Amino acid sequence: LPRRIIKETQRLLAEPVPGIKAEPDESNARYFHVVIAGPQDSPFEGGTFKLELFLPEEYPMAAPKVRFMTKIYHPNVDKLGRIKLDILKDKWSPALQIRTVLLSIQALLSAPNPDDPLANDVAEQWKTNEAQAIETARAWTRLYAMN
Amino acid sequence: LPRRIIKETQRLLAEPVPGIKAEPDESNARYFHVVIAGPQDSPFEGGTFKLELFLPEEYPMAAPKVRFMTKIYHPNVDKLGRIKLDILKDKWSPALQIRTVLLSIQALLSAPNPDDPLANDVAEQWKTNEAQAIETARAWTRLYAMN
Amino acid sequence: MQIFVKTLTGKTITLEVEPSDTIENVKAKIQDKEGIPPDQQRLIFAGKQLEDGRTLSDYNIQKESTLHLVL
Amino acid sequence: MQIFVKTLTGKTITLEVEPSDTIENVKAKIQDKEGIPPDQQRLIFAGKQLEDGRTLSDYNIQKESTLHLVL
Amino acid sequence: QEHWALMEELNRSKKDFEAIIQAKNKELEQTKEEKEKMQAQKEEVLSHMNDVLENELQCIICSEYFIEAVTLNCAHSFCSYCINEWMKRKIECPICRKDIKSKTYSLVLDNCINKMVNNLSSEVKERRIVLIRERK
Amino acid sequence: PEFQEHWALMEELNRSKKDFEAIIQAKNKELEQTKEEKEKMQAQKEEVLSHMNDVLENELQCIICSEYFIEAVTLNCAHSFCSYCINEWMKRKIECPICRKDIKSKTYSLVLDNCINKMVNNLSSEVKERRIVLIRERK
Ligand SMILES: [Zn+2]
Ligand SMILES: [Zn+2]
Ligand SMILES: [Zn+2]
Ligand SMILES: [Zn+2]
Repeated sequence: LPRRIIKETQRLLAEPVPGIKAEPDESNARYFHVVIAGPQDSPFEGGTFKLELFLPEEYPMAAPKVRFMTKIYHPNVDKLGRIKLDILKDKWSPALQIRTVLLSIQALLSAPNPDDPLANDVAEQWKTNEAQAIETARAWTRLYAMN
Repeated sequence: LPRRIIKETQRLLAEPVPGIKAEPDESNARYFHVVIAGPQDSPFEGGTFKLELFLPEEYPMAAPKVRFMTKIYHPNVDKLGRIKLDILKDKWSPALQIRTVLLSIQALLSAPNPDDPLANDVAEQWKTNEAQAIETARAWTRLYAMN
Repeated sequence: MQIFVKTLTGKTITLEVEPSDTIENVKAKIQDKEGIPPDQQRLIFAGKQLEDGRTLSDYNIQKESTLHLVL
Repeated sequence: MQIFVKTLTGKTITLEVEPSDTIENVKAKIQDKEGIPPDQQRLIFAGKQLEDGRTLSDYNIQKESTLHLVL
Repeated sequence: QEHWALMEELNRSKKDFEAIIQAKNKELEQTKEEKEKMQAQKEEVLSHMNDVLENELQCIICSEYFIEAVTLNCAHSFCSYCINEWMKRKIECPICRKDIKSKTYSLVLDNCINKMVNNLSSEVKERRIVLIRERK
Repeated sequence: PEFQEHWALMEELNRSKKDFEAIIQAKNKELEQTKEEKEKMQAQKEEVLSHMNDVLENELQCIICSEYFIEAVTLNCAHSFCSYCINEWMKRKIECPICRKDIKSKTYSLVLDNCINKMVNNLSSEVKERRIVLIRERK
């Protein structure tokens, strides 16, 4: 691997992000299995969410690929776990690094963006009935993210 | 003094140019008394030539001032010791430094430029009767530069 | 008083600040050190962003708190 | 063999050279270290400039001779 | 009586020898302390050296010490290779995202890196040579 | 009988003295080894000191002012200068002081400034304070 990938990979093992676990796949050195703790004071609090992260060939020129593997009720995460986050597409630059992405994803959980153009349909519920959406987020956390 | 002047002044004392002595004046820290040995295989060989060097206020934006104090027969040194050297006027840049000037002056002795536009009158003799001019240069070295 | 800012590259810088200083003011000091304009800085403390009109006192940021910088 | 070049600032660099190397060749190696193009370099040894087509052998420059660089 | 006197003299000599041994031990302890201080001084030096190495003269894109350092109009620097690859996709600084208006090679950065790296291990020097060749 | 007893005791004392002398010799050898180790350590650190004091002086100094670069600017020709120095130069000449190529661009360099601050930080407080004074003076 390029020095940077080696650098980040071992920084993850040595200096773990708070509330986030990130372990290398047993077969693919560019493939990581991530667990994000639901952020404090969020409707996801108490839950644990699986994510997978892949570093493409052209990384860091190309953005890392990230997807939720745990079902979650969130305006910026779709039914297949795909994440709507502009630093994963639009605002990606080689200086950002992996843990920036992971913290940003965690922050997305902490502060959802229902007003996003390419947002779910969950977004609409989040806009018009935020209280109900937050309870449903908590409901889905109970259902899918407690084991 | 500016750091650069301090830097060069002490470089002159610590790292002397071959065939060139350069000592600070006892009253003026920007004033230097220089002795240049006549270059090997030149008609000035064996002679020693006094020069004075002054670093103006605006140095290094402005060029150093240099003049011979020993009478010398040379196309690019006039009767008052003024030196015709383009890096002392035209091609002066703050990167050149003092010892570059001094070595260039020494090199001027080693290889005269009779074909210079603003050259003496000695130049004319140097152009038409180079052999005689070189003997006269040696004559003046005997007369003025051996003590 | 001093606070720490963890910059984009994960390095730490020290800022000289007062409790009365606004977030904009702190971002101005970050621009001077990192060259990132205030409108591109998002500062995070205790998992939440810090809004421009508010002060350090308002967010209970104190002596040697660490602020985190993202885009 | 190695030779020394005293650069514009009075610092010394070391060049890896051969007696057969031309002056142009030596100037190319100086450009790589100092970033001064060959046509702006005037190299001086024993009080005289070194002309571009000539070699180090032609100027009796040897092991650990020092060349002086001016503009 | 003479034998007893001789024995007493021998005992005194033994005591003197013991005192000398104690003094030697004290000197050895002092030497050890000095050695420890020297090690600490060298350790601090090593720390100062790993300072510029690891966070500093590194390109943010590749995390290697800059190879042919270039400086953009926005005052940020990158390897020539890394920024040239980046600019095949975006004409903006990877760090500050300002539009790139100029790209300038930096001799001072390159010479400083080359001179410092020349003092490090064979492993470090060789990696750099390989990376330059690969990029080439 | 107390005769041979006293003589025997004396012999034992002599043997003890010899053993003590041997121990002292061993201690001296150990001390010599320690001294050699200290010398080796000094050599290891001495080289670092030499590198440090040919590090921060020969490559980070502006040719115009002979100070470590203050607000480093890099020109199109790849040479660097203090911002203050090169601006004063450029009021008079538009050729690089070092290579004399016509100046076509300037850029500031955060990396050079940050590197220099880190290096200077390891120098004497005289050098550090001088740099502070120039920075404010040129400000
Ligand atoms: Zn790079
Ligand atoms: Zn930038
Ligand atoms: Zn300067
Ligand atoms: Zn230049």
